[PDB]
Amino acid sequence: MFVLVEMVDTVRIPPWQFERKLNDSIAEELNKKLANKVVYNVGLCICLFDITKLEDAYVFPGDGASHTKVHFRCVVFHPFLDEILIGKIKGCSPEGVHVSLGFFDDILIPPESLQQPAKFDEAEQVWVWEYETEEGAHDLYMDTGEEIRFRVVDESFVDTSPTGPSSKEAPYTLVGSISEPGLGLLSWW
Amino acid sequence: LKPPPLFPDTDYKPVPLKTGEGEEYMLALKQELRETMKRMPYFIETPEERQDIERYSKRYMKVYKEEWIPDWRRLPREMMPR
Amino acid sequence: RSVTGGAWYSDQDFESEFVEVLNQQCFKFLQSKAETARESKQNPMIQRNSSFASSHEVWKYICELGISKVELSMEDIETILNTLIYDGKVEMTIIAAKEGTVGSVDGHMKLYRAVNPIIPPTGLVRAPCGLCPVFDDCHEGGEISPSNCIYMTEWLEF
Amino acid sequence: KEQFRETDVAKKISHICFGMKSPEEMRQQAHIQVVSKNLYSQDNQHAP
Amino acid sequence: TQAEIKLCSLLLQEHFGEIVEKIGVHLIRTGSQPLRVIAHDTGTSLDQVKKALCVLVQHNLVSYQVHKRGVVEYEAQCSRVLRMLRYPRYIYTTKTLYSDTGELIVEELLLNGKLTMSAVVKKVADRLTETMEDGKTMDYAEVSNTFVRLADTHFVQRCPSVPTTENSDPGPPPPAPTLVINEKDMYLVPKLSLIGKGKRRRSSPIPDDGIYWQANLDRFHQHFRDQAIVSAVANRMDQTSSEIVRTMLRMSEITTSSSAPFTQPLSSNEIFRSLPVGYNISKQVLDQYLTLLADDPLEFVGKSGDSGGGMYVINLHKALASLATATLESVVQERFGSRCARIFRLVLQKKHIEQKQVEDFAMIPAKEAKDMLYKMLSENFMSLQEIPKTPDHAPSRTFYLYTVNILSAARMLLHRCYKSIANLIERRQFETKENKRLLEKSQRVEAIIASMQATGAEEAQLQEIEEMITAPERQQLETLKRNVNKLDASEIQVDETIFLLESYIECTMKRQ
Ligand code: SF4
Repeated sequence: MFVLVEMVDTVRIPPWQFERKLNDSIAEELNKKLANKVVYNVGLCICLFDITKLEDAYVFPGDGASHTKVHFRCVVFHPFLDEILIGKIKGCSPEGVHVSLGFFDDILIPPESLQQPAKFDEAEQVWVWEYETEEGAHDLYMDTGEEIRFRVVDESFVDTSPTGPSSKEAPYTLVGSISEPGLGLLSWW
Repeated sequence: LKPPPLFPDTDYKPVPLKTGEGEEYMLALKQELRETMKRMPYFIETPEERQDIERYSKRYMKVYKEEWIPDWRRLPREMMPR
Repeated sequence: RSVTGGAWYSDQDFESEFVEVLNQQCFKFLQSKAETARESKQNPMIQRNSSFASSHEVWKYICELGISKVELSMEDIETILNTLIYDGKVEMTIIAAKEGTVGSVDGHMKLYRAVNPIIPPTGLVRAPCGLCPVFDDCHEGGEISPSNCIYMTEWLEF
Repeated sequence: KEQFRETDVAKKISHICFGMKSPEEMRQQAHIQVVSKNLYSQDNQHAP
Repeated sequence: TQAEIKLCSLLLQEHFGEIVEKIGVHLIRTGSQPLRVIAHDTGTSLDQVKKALCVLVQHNLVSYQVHKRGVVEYEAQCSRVLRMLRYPRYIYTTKTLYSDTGELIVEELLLNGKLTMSAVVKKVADRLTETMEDGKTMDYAEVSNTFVRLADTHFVQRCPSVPTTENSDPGPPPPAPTLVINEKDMYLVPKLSLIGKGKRRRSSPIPDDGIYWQANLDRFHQHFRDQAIVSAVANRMDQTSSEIVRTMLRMSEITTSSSAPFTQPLSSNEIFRSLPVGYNISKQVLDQYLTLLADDPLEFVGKSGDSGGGMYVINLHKALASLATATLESVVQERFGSRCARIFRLVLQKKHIEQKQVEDFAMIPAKEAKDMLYKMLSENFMSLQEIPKTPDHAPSRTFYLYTVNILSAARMLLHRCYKSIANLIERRQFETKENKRLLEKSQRVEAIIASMQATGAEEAQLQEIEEMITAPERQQLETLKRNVNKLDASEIQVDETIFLLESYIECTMKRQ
């Protein structure tokens, strides 16, 4: 699921920094600026991988800082479709089961993905399972459970940019699949 | 004070359309025509781009077609598609 | 041109309803006579001669049925007939005052007898855009953006 | 966790391109259509 | 010409696609220029520009010309991009004049743009195989017969050909092959004898090499002009008279030029011998019809001589002036009522008049005409000429004499129609793209239902598939479809107008 992407940016180093060697300061500043945030075309950023090249460090008039342009590589969470994944549950819903990878949580298993036999619960939100001969419609999925196996089947970016003159859902969502044998709770197999 | 609404009403109205078997055939022919423009080389779409991964399915579903060439004696010798 | 206005100026309106209904009556009656001519297709020379609806005879047809009790003799009738001769209800067949009854009086047969609408309506008129009072405006992305022309919206509905 | 956005949009002028405004754009820029000749409300509040 | 440029963009998008639209619009915007600057301006890969130009010249959309300093210039004509709208009409009248084989010939010819006889007849036969079944077959013989008949009757006209290399400019070739057009063989079909039974989609060297062909657009325009004239005549007097005028047009066409104001001389004797045997008409009856037609006060036809007893010549320029005038009356009447057309025509026939005369002579009440003339004047359908009373041309010292400039009038309607078709096209595209989600949702399940039907799968899918939300939306899909159909019918009728409006602005101009 992890992917590596190349980037470029301009970094301002405020003047009391000048003691420490530059490369370290730019690395810190980029991690500060970009870490733990999501880009509209490449997903969720983890941290920078390395810095490839550095231009000259100008000083613009009217300011003490030094501006530098940077070429750098950053590792980003961007799972592609049909990847097999293991992840804890985080909550049931009528429209599906929410799953969590710990650092990320916007995974939904819709009921169409669930196995045919089980369609709804006894009015309790904890999703139940059913099966033909054994498992007489009594297994159910705990809201955390184990790291169930599932395979991604859909994804989307949704924009959240401001609209109109100035003066909560995450911009990324995934859909998983559970139907195929060997998936779900490990105890089943 | 209030300016008029963006659509002021008009007393006259557009005259009823003429219809008939010939006109129906014109309409159907126009539709059929629209369909034809989507199934020959002259319908230049953007060349396919941006594969995600080395999906094993790539072996089978790949679209196969001969390279379109016009007869070259009618055109300048400058724009060969190779 | 005061109280006179042509004696049709009764009610100080040109008596619009009466002038228009009188013109419609003349038109329909001369249609009837030209229709006798057309139904007979009389030896075409005489077909068009009978399609010369004699407007002295029209003048005598319009004094009666109680229509033109008001001033009628030539002048006032001739001029209202002429009000009908200023459009596509008519076309030149007067041949001066000497051929026909005083030129069939201003040519009140001329081509009332027919001149069928040279051509039918026009797609332009039979379409919203062309009929839209507010033209111009309607710009790709704007208030009257053609993507809402209620005229169309309606023409679409109907 | 929210969509990243750049914080500094600062820039520098490089050219002035003079030109003309046609009716469509002139309407598109404007907010309202002034239609009344008068300056203030009849009441003593004198609100425009 | 901006509306027109919008039409070009729309029809390039609809026929060919984005990149082709982009190149075509930029070229029709900038004029004849060499390739390198086009590639620079567009900024795309020269491969795309090259491929698009090859496709465009294949359909004869664009044209390339050798130029000074050895560079090659590429150019397009705006008129040519305004023709595919007429292709339905072309196919209809050809199906009217020829069986479905001629229809297929013409369809293939226009869709390909240029093709030779052998391959077109082969492709027509192949595409006809699915039009007859139960062991029925066909040979290239009948298709060749229809093709040669079409070519003889001038609907089919030969494309240009190269000059011979070993005859002219031996050695390295020039930048462009500089094709030349030959007129004597324009209707001369080459010869073949091959015949082949078409393959019925069972899924299990050229004698006419280089002899390409393309439909004769001018013949179709002339033929349409003839049909319009006949239709005017049929409505004018009678079906018999139009059958007569359809006659004088027949012997006129084979020898008359399309551009002259007047046809070649015709005699009633040759009209009569050409007159159908199925009509019970005598020579004297024809002579009477011709004399009274020539006596028509709209001067549809004139005498112009006495050769052969009956001698008559149709007046093209004057008629089209009448054709156009009438449609001007038409647009006025509906959009402004009969009384308004009553005044407009009055002002036309009275070359110079004033309002008080109009009210007196148009039976219009005061305070009802004045505003209406102002409306016509505001709309520029009426042009004020304004002779003065004094040289300062002060409004207090002038007469408001009205005047009509028919040629200018037509031009704005052309502009109107251009915007009109543009706005229809956009709305249809807008409707298509908004409903595309439900369209594809329906199409996938229709494909699922149509799939594996012959494989013998169980019938427990017709109702099960239908259980979804699409079913109570089919009536909305039908509403969509009729809206599209109904927009298209509107487009169609507008083209029929365009033909007459364009026919006049062409005929009224001398192009000197
Ligand atoms: S407002 Fe709409 S209907 Fe009127 S002219 Fe403009 S596009 Fe056509």
